[PDB]
Amino acid sequence: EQMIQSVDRTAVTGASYFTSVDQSSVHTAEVGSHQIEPLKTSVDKPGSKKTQGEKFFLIHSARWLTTHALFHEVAKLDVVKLLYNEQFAVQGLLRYHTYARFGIEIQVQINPTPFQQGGLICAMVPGDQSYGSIASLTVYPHGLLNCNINNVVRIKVPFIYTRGAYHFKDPQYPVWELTIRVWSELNIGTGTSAYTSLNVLARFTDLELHGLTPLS
Amino acid sequence: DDSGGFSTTVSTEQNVPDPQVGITTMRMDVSGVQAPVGAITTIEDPVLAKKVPETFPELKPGESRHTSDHMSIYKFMGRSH
Amino acid sequence: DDSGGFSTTVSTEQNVPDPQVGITTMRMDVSGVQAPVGAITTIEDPVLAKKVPETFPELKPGESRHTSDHMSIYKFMGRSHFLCTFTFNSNNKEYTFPITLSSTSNPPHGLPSTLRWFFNLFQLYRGPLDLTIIITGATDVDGMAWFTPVGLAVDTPWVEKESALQIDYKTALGAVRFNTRRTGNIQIRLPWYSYLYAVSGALDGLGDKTDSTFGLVSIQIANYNHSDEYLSFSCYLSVTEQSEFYFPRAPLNSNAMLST
Amino acid sequence: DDSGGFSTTVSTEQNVPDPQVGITTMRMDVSGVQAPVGAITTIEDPVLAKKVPETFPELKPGESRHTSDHMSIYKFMGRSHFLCTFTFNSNNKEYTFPITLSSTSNPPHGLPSTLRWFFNLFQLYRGPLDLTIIITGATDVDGMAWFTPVGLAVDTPWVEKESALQIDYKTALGAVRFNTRRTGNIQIRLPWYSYLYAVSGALDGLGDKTDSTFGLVSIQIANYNHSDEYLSFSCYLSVTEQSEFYFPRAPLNSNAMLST
Repeated sequence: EQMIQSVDRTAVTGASYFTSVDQSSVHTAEVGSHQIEPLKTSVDKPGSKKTQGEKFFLIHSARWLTTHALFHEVAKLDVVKLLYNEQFAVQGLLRYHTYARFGIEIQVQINPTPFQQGGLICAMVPGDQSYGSIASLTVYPHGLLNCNINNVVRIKVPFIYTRGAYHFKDPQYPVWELTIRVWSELNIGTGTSAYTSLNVLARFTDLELHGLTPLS
Repeated sequence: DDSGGFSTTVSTEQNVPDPQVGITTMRMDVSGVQAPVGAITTIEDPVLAKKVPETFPELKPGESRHTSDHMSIYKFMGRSH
Repeated sequence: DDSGGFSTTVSTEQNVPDPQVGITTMRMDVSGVQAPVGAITTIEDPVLAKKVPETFPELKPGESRHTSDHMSIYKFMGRSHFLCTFTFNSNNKEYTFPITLSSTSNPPHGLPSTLRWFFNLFQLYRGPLDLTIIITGATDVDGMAWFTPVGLAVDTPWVEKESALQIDYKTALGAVRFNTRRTGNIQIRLPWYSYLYAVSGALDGLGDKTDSTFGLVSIQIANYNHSDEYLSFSCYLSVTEQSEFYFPRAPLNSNAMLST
Repeated sequence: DDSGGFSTTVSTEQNVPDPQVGITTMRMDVSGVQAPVGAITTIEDPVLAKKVPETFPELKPGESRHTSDHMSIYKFMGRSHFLCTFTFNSNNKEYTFPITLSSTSNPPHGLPSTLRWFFNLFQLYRGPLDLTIIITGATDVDGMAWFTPVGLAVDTPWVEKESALQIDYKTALGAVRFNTRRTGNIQIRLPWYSYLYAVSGALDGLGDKTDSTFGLVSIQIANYNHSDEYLSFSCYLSVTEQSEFYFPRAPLNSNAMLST
């Protein structure tokens, strides 16, 4: 008595997010393998979320002048909403996902010539620009800019939100928001440049993605 | 590195709560003899902003006269408003 | 699991080459007494399709009568087969012929009989060749034959014309110097010079005119001719041992196997 | 100190040859995690200019696909490149051609395409060469080719004329005897015969006409000719292993690299 083997019928086959149970199974054919190359035509690392989510995106840039008086709101920029944009690399990770958890890394770059004087402030503001004081904004994790010491600072801020995760397609309220008040007025002499440059870079830290959607 | 990046200018997360207990107690002169390094500093550097401040020869202020800490929230807002 | 998935119906990658050595040798009856389980089976299951077949009581066929394995490629294609033929007519005429592995290239302009069937048996191709040509006709002609890789400039293929390329372009790349009287024979390696990795046999579009071809040999003559006698060359290609084959393909029909 | 002096600003001798072997092989990520110190640097400081460069997270490129190193001179210039060509016209005509490494010597009278670029890449030159010539045209011509060093007398260069030099001057120095029918090929070492040490590529004045040139090969024929057929010779120079290069020089422009 010799038994001839047959084909399997019922099995749990499919992805963790793409699951379909078949009543008639078949062995999937596979020839070859993932052949390694001693000669690679490109010299980079392979792409991942670790190198696509953690990369600075220029979300905003301005130009601060002399005519801006004290505590004038130069820029009112939203953090995550400008990150969720088609012209950046994180759109390929945020279009196919709905609910997320992440940390925000802000880096702000300005450039004074040292014949100018003055000061700028960038603050990471959650919720609202409500009746809280402008002269009390140092309680926020912020940055202070000066025409004397340095011109590039970077800010690490966490996820500050009421619910569990953030909805991109219909948010309750924006998680973070940055503002630029004139911390000290831009004073020059004759022939000195009456302006300075301004850049706002941003990236994600510790990114989590959940809730895949088929629609756009 | 975890994210494969780098950092050159010293600036990080700021304003962690509860720096100090507000009841006055002893942890001699506080300053004096040594020149004050904590007066002049860089506020644009947050590590240099966390330096022990002084400007004058000072000594121990002493202790307080109420064991009830009037600077903790759990005994401050016990009065109902 | 590596990908976090699952598989229920047994079906995987198929048609791995070299199942068996084709020379006949002994590894008694093969079948008989035991009932044939290998006759009836499921071809839709590839594991059940890889069962040892039998239908009858058979025994050992024996050994073969030639030690030379006539079923390995490295000793089968050692016989050199036709590529092209061409004649010169006037003084300093420069001839140019490619090696176009496309099956669209009907003979003579392309692959003839044995090369068109064989080099369209498989998808990918990598390695050097061998070329054997014969000088036939008028004697005492001092010509020159050179190889030109892809990317670099060369004259128009399948066209006998005057050379528009200078000798410093010809001496720097590599050629040979010979007369028809001294040795009268060339057996040459064809160098594998490409920035791309491998070449194909049957493609479409701009990939067919670029990724199928790999090399080209072009010839200009001199001292041809004196008192009128035709000089005829003919190209026969042969194989070497540093080439390897990839992705066995369905062979061509009886229609495109055109013979010259 | 040896000279009793001092040095404050860091600046020394520069541009030592052979920094790296050019075949691609492995000596994981090259950069990435650590911040790039090799991107921004001081080029005015040559110690800071010798820092390991990076700007991006990179990893190992891998190996190459040819064991033959195509970036060493001793296997790059093994391919022989054009020098000159000349034809004979009458009986016992003596031809004379030098090997003039001057970049002022425009081709044909001097260095042509590959020799003019390559032998003006460097200042000093010492060692023997290789010359490969081809007999093309009328057959059964018994000529003679000989070398003549510097200082000794020889006939006028780049001029086809009758020989004014006796055979006892020709047999004592060194030559060859050959017919066009027997072997039809010459691959010859060029002897390094000079009382000076090395030769240059680009000089001026009387140093250019003396210290750039090192050798000369001059040819007289006989039995040329019978029934009228042109005999054409062409000179291709090649390299050997006993020569060494000195003082890497800025390469020539695109204008003086004239091709023939």
